[PDB]
Amino acid sequence: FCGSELLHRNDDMGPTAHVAVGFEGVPWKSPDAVTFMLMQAIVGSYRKHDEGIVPGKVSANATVRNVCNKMTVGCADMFSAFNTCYSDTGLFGFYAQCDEVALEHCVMEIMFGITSLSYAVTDEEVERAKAQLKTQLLGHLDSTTAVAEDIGRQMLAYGRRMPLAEFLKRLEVIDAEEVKRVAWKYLHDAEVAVAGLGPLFGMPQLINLRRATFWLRY
Amino acid sequence: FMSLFRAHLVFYRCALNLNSSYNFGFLVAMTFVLQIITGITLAFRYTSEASCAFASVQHLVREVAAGWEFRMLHATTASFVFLCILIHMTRGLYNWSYSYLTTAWMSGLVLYLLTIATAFLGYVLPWGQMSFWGATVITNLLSPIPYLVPWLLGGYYVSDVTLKRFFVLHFILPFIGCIIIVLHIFYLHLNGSSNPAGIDTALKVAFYPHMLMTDAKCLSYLIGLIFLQAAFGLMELSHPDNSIPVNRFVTPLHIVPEWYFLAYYAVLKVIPSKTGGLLVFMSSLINLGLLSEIRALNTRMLIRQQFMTRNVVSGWVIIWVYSMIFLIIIGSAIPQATYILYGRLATILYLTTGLVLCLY
Amino acid sequence: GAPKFERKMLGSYPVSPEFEMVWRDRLTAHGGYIQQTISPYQLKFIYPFWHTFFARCWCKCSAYAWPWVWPGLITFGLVKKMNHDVEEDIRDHYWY
Amino acid sequence: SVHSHNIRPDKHELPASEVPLYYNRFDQADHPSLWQLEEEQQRKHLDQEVTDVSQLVEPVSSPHQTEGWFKRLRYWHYKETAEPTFPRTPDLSKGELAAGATVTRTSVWHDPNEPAIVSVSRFAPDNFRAVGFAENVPNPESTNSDSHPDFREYRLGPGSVDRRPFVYFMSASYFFITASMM
Amino acid sequence: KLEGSLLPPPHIPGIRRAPREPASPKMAGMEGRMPVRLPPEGSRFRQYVDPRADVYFPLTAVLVTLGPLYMFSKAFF
Amino acid sequence: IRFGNPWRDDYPEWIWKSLRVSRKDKDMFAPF
Amino acid sequence: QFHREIGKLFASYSNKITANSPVQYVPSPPTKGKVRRALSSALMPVWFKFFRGPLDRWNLAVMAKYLRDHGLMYDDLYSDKEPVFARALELLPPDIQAARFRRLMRGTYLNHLRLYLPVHEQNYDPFIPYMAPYVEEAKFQLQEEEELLGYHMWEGVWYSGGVTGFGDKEPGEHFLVALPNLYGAGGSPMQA
Amino acid sequence: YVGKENTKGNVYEGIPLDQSILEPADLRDYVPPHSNIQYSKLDNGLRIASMDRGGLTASLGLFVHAGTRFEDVTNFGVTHMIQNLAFASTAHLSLLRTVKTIEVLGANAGCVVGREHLVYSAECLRSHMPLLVPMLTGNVLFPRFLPWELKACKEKLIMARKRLEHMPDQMVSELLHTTAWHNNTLGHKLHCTERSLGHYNPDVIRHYMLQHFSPENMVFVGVNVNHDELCTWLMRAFVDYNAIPPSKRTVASPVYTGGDVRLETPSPHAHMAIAFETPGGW
Ligand SMILES: CCCCCCCCCCCCCCCCCC(=O)OC[C@H](COP(=O)([O-])OCC(O)COP(=O)([O-])OC[C@@H](COC(=O)CCCCCCCCCCCCCCCCC)OC(=O)CCCCCCCCCCCCCCCCC)OC(=O)CCCCCCCCCCCCCCCCC
Ligand SMILES: CCCCCCCCCCCCCCCCCC(=O)OC[C@H](COP(=O)([O-])OCC(O)COP(=O)([O-])OC[C@@H](COC(=O)CCCCCCCCCCCCCCCCC)OC(=O)CCCCCCCCCCCCCCCCC)OC(=O)CCCCCCCCCCCCCCCCC
Ligand SMILES: CCCCCCCCCCCCCCCCCC(=O)OC[C@H](COP(=O)([O-])OCC(O)COP(=O)([O-])OC[C@@H](COC(=O)CCCCCCCCCCCCCCCCC)OC(=O)CCCCCCCCCCCCCCCCC)OC(=O)CCCCCCCCCCCCCCCCC
Ligand SMILES: CCCCCCCCCCCCCCCCCC(=O)OC[C@H](COP(=O)([O-])OCC(O)COP(=O)([O-])OC[C@@H](COC(=O)CCCCCCCCCCCCCCCCC)OC(=O)CCCCCCCCCCCCCCCCC)OC(=O)CCCCCCCCCCCCCCCCC
Ligand SMILES: CCCCCCCCCCCCCCCCCC(=O)OC[C@H](COP(=O)([O-])OCC[N+](C)(C)C)OC(=O)CCCCCCCCCCCCCCCCC
Ligand code: HEM
Ligand code: HEM
Ligand SMILES: COc1cc2[nH]c(C)c(-c3ccc(Oc4ccc(OC(F)(F)F)cc4)cc3)c(=O)c2cc1Cl
Ligand SMILES: O=C1C(O)=C([C@H]2CC[C@H](c3ccc(Cl)cc3)CC2)C(=O)c2ccccc21
Repeated sequence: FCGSELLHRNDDMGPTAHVAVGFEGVPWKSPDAVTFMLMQAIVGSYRKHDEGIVPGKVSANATVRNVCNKMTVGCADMFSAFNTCYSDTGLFGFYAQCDEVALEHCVMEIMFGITSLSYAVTDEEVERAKAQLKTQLLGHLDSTTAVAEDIGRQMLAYGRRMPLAEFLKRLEVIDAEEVKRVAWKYLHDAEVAVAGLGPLFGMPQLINLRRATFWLRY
Repeated sequence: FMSLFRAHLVFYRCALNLNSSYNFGFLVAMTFVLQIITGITLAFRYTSEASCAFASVQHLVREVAAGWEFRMLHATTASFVFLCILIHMTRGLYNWSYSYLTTAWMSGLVLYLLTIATAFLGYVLPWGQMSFWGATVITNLLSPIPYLVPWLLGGYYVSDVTLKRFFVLHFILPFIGCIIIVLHIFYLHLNGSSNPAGIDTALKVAFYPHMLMTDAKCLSYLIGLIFLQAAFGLMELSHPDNSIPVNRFVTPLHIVPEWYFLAYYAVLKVIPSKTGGLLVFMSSLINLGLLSEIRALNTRMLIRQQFMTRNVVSGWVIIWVYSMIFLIIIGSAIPQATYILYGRLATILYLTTGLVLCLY
Repeated sequence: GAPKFERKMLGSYPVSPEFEMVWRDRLTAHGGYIQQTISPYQLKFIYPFWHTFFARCWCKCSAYAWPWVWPGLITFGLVKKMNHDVEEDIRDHYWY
Repeated sequence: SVHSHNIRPDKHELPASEVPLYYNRFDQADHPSLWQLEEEQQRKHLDQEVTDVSQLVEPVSSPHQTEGWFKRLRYWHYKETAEPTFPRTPDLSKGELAAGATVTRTSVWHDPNEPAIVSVSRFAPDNFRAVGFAENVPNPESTNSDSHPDFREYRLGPGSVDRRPFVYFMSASYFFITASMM
Repeated sequence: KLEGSLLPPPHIPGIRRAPREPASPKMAGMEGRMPVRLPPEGSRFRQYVDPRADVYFPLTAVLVTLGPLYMFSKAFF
Repeated sequence: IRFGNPWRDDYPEWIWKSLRVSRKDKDMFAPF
Repeated sequence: QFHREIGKLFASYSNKITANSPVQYVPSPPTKGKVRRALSSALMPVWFKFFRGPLDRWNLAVMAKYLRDHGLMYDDLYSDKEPVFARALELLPPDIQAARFRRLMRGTYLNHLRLYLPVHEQNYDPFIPYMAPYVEEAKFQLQEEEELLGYHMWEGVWYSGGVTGFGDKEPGEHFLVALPNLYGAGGSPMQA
Repeated sequence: YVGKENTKGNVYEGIPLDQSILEPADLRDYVPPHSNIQYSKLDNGLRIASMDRGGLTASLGLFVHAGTRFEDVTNFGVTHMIQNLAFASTAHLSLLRTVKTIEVLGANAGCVVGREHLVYSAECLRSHMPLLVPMLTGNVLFPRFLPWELKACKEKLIMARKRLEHMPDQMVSELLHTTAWHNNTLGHKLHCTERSLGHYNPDVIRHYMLQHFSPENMVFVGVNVNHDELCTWLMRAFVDYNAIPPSKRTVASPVYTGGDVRLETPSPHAHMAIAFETPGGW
């Protein structure tokens, strides 16, 4: 896994900049895979256009809350985190869309987000994330196609299919200290890879994003 | 920096009913600027040597053109610095200004501490009997910690080294003052001043025409009075005993600090334990600091009206003022049992009426 | 300063720097009002002060009587009694 | 702003559903528009003549409220000590106030004869007004009292001199003394 | 008719009226002063209120709150 | 005693009258 | 494992507090112990007749006269530098709001002149509680926000966006974030 | 979470995901549930329907017969206002507490307006159903409609159409409707116009609700819940309170006008649609 950037600067495609940032993940079969599935949910997502019934400025998710209160106007059009596992390695990170002049905050807020997982996360947040993750995953598996896809995917990835009770039992026992252990194992003071497109005059340096992964406080 | 000048001192909008009692801040600032001018021009001819400091101050008066004028303006303007500061403090105790001007009140306290330090350092530089023995006393008072006192002195006793560093420190501190003044005003204009009525009102009026002229009027009065006292000597503000050269083995037979230090002196006369003495100052200053967050010490919603007009109960600030004046009186007198007895009565009043401000 | 619901402007023209303090303290005129002023070159300005002197002075002096003078009188009393005690001590202790 | 609030539980100061410091009698309307009518049907104390201080109406609220060591001020209204989970129920028969917590965490607004959506509508804070409100609350017409002098008795009218020379002479005089001293 | 600064309310349909206090007999000592009400008729305070004491209070305050301190001081300091 | 007394304070009638006096459309220093 | 053990301590204590919860209103325990209640009850006849009575009557006389001189009400003494009252004032209806504005104007002018009002202008009760229904609502609204948002010491980015990062939401209200610009014309937060 | 009682931590630490951790105690012999619809009714009029498929997440929904085809010249826009006020303050809960609780349970919830129906719904694990039935029924049983919430919620009435300016297909849908039934019933617009922001006061909302939101105009539907628990917790919701009383409303037949309309904008295609009426409808 190489830590590098690949930026396509272009000022003739309108005001919006697109970015993705990535970290090194873990394989399908790794013990910590589940914790990774949880961390992706702890950071979560946001859209300015369509929002449900909770205002972003009062949301229980602290990352969304911090983004939506920036300069009182809020600094992002959309952001969403992701985790992908392969046979022998993974990727973990986020994708974002934001305005030319908001890009810097747009990115560093979410990096602060992800770095919090290793220092200061608390069980209110962990349980909120568990609830949302369970809702999502257990909510997909309704139709025959979803079930068949899940059967085959797990058959290839694990050599078996993991029954629901096992997943729930392994998810239950993860607490804050466990998240704060795994993050400290893989994400604190790590290498990152970056890609972007559009009005990238605002864009931060690679070294900025890389020194963001640790806090000098504490 | 002109745009800021206009925003804060020309177009800034005040309340219509700001009377003279709100003009004394400007006044203390002006005494600061003036004291700085006279300071610098006194430094050009002062000698910082224990062997000859005294005669250095006498040379200005005797052999230099207008030599006498700068020394006497510098000496007399100090009293006005302190008088204006005390009026300025009491105004805000009276109004409960600290209810919402929290950080301004803290900054104020820091500025008052700076001013005490500056004055006392100045008081040693003419190098007479009172200067030497005052320095001895105050340095012995902060003795509790080993080696700190010979270190700060520079020496086993008050010395020429002590004079040199006191002179440099007295040079420097006023300007730190100025910086803290800018900080003070930042916190102030962040909030906005209070009324004498303690209400919120929309009947505001701009500064430049109306309030600037009142500032100027009071400024005229103050310049007047300073020159009156400086040129003719109406009041014996400073005791004569600093006119005698120093002797390291004989004290002066009667002792009276500068008036703005007498109350403190009174305490040192009447409390038996020396540490109790020092702790009274520390405690009273801590109590004043504590007023900055008085809104938190109770769950009843607070108002600024203290309803002291026509009130037979008076108010704790007035009792504080009268207790302090009584302490000045007793400060001035000789040590005798009866003076000490009424001293202790007044001291208890002074401490209690400060503690009680928090109990609304 | 002012609450955010008072310092919200109707206009949209940029506030110039020299007017900062002016619009940080904006307040609404609930109900509106009418005001009249005369140029100070067309007013008497030392007769209005003396014309209303007695009323103003009555008010000011009335307000301060109890709160400032009565404790003052008590303090003056205390000083006189202290002087008495001292002038008696000085004879008891040292005169035969 | 830089200022906090102080909503917290307190053991020296009971909550306002328990011990209100204000006089706890309020009238209630079915719709706040009705408050218009009373303003044009009541009498008012300021429409009627009195001449001596001893004739001024006496306050409704009692002098005897707040107690304790070294408390100068003996009368207050409002406090921010926090409410419990289950508040004390207002007794509307005695015209006690029902507001905020005591509407949300109490059965006070319930009526057997009426839909709930209709019943709750009467408990917004605009539907309550104290007793004595229409009779005592002032509403000025001007900042100036007709018993005091305004500019009309000081204005320099037709026939008057020009005063620019005098004004500018005054200020020039001030300045030339100032300059000599400087 | 009513105690305090209240006047009998008009009967307006749609407004619910709180009960209002009837007037009570005043005590001696309130002749010619700005009136300040007495406690309710069924309180414990109205057993011990005495308006005639408001005249001596300017002396009572000082005596009570400063005399004992003076006595203590003269005894021990 | 009305002076300084919260139970009775009010202006004397002669002070209330001093405020009714008028010098409108008069000026005695015009020659200067 | 230190942290989980102290967790256990906290959790058991919280469960004790939870188990004792009532399900309905129960009157508060008295504010004073039985000793002091006894002593006060004993000394009442002297203390209330000679000292507390006249103190509490003089106080209301002083307050009423000062408010009547100026034509204020009592609830005109509260500021809007107080968050709860700021909310209460936001919730006011037009007429009450306008009358309050007018009374404050007149009071400012009268305190400038230092002239009494005529006694026939002073015939009203100043102690009507006209702000109460709104203060109670403000208290409710501002309590729920503490419960649902303020229950932890949240972590932020320092000295970014014009705010220190330790909790402020209005730019440049603290000294270390003063002077936001060195060139240009500045700006105001309300026009973003 | 004031501390935590369990100290054992991650009890499956270091076990790969292709290695099982189930004990034989957690095995079962499968019994299907029965999945034909179950139908019930409360005494006040409310109809209840339920199914179970043994999924872990449930779907809950309340259906009200209050669309926009029931408005008039004095009402236009009221249904949109009600939908834009869903999950606002009610008798026993505030807006903030309601939405924050729905967030922290993990659920997703919302409200939808049509031309003939209004729908509220929620979704999360089935074990949370007792906590969700109140919050859904609240909105129709006793909302407060405090003015300062109406005022703060206003801009969402305009954004709803401001976004339609970059959804040509939906735009053409609305054009078809307003041209087919000109100025009546199904013809009415699904949004608040500028003329619709006048009558945005609580009395009009409340008076409209009193005519439609009675129980016999409602249905409550649940999927993946046990029917006797659903019936129990629904009955326990209406037992203390008076619901909105019934009304014998009447509905007018739509009048189909037809006609023609054009709307130009820089789109690079000619979008066209032609339509005829279906007599009688559903
Ligand atoms: C003549 C006098 C001259 C005085 C000169 C003083 C110069 C000091 C400068 C201070 C440092 C810069 C501050 C800028 C912070 C920017 C704000 C911000 O967002 O920061 C976030 C950042 C927190 O990090 P984060 O947000 O978690 O994320 C970080 C990123 O992930 C990753 O980080 P990043 O990549 O974003 O970079 C962050 C960077 C930001 O900076 C930059 O980007 C630019 C570079 C900064 C300036 C570098 C030049 C400064 C030169 C240092 C040496 C000065 C010596 C002076 C001695 C005078 C001798 C006469 O901050 C730093 O790393 C600064 C580290 C150095 C400061 C710590 C020094 C304290 C050591 C105390 C040891 C005990 C000694 C006791 C004995 C007495 C000694 C006198 O804040 C900091 O940590 C900054 C420092 C905080 C101050 C700590 C307390 C200081 C007090 C020390 C004790 C005082 C002793 C006095 C007693 C005397 C006894 C007699
Ligand atoms: C007149 C006052 C002067 C004050 C001076 C202060 C000292 C300044 C020292 C530093 C120098 C600064 C210079 C500027 C001073 C200010 C100038 C100014 O603008 O004054 C405005 C001043 C008052 O203006 P305002 O707008 O009413 O002010 C608002 C009020 O303060 C009302 O404000 P509020 O209502 O908002 O209240 C807020 C509150 C805020 O609280 C405060 O501000 C309280 C501050 C208290 C002081 C706390 C600190 C004390 C620290 C200790 C100091 C110890 C010093 C020891 C000195 C010992 C000296 C022996 O203030 C108060 O409560 C103040 C009321 C206090 C009442 C006390 C009543 C005492 C009665 C005593 C009766 C004595 C009877 C004796 C009978 C004897 C019989 C034998 O008006 C004038 O001065 C008018 C001009 C008069 C010119 C007359 C010239 C006549 C010349 C005649 C020549 C004759 C020649 C004959 C030749 C003949 C040839 C044949
Ligand atoms: C080896 C030798 C050993 C010798 C040992 C000798 C030991 C002697 C110890 C003597 C102790 C005396 C105090 C006993 C207290 C008993 C308390 C009790 O039973 O409580 C039950 C019970 C407690 O229940 P509670 O629920 O707290 O109810 C009470 C309320 O909270 C109350 O609140 P409320 O709202 O009902 O009432 C209104 C409230 C609020 O009232 C106000 O705020 C009004 C304020 C008006 C002020 C107006 C001032 C105007 C004039 C100013 C003049 C200028 C002065 C400044 C300038 C001067 C120059 C410097 O009133 C107060 O706060 C009253 C404050 C009274 C302070 C009295 C201080 C006496 C000090 C004696 C010396 C102690 C040692 C000193 C230190 C020594 C060194 C460490 O309280 C009562 O029933 C009330 C009792 C009140 C009694 C007060 C009068 C006591 C008279 C004692 C005479 C002692 C003579 C000693 C002679 C010694 C000769 C050798
Ligand atoms: C120029 C500055 C340089 C630029 C960079 C900035 C430098 C600052 C870095 C130091 C801060 C580290 C601590 C991080 C805390 C993070 C907590 C968090 O999540 O944030 C949210 C949290 C606020 O959120 P919230 O809870 O919603 O707000 C509600 C209130 O907090 C009300 O909450 P409550 O009422 O519920 O009570 C809560 C309270 C409950 O606890 C208490 O109240 C305990 C009271 C017990 C009394 C004992 C004193 C406690 C204070 C300890 C002070 C020791 C530190 C100094 C050690 C000296 C070593 C030489 O909680 C605490 O006190 C916990 C925090 C206490 C930490 C304070 C000390 C941290 C300093 C550590 C490094 C020391 C090295 C310094 C080297 C020498 C130079 C200074 O943040 C804080 O509370 C801030 C705490 C830290 C103080 C602010 C930092 C100072 C910034 C201004 C600079 C002033 C410099 C002046 C020099 C100028 C030179 C020309
Ligand atoms: C830039 C540094 C300047 C230093 C000044 C020292 C100069 C030498 C000594 C004084 C010489 C005489 C004064 C100059 C002549 C007058 C100026 C002029 O043309 O008038 C313009 C005008 C004159 O206005 P006018 O209305 O009188 O007349 C002009 C109109 N016509 C021409 C039609 C007549 O002056 C002003 O309006 C000034 C407004 C302020 C007035 C009050 C000031 C009093 C002081 C306030 C507090 C001071 C503390 C602050 C200082 C900080 C340090 C402590
Ligand atoms: C707020 C500002 C100041 C205050 C309150 C202050 C106070 C004093 C005091 C009380 C004295 C005693 C004079 C005497 O006893 O005769 C003094 C003397 C002196 N001050 Fe300051 N001072 C201030 C600023 C300055 C400054 C800025 C300087 C120089 C830069 C300075 C230099 C001196 C000198 C040289 C003396 C010696 C006077 C002599 O020997 O006769 N002062 N000061
Ligand atoms: C060198 C010392 C000081 C200077 C130069 C200074 C200057 C000023 C100025 C110019 C003002 C505004 C105008 C005025 O109030 O006159 C002010 C206000 C104020 N000052 Fe000071 N001050 C000093 C000391 C103090 C002290 C010692 C305190 C408190 C112990 C203090 C507390 C306050 C407060 C509370 C206000 C505002 C009061 C209100 O708005 O109601 N200041 N100061
Ligand atoms: C009667 O009522 C009032 C009188 C008032 N008088 C004055 C003089 C001011 C004032 C002071 C300083 C300032 O800006 C400055 C800060 C610091 C400096 O530095 C130093 F050291 F002073 F020179 C200079 C300049 C801006 C404004 C007030 O606000 C003010 C407010 C009220 Cl209500
Ligand atoms: O005995 C003393 C004495 O007690 C002080 C004292 C006065 C108060 C001073 C002081 C006390 C507290 C503070 Cl915060 C500041 C100054 C310290 C010196 C003198 O100033 C003095 C001068 C000359 C000879 C003897 C003496």
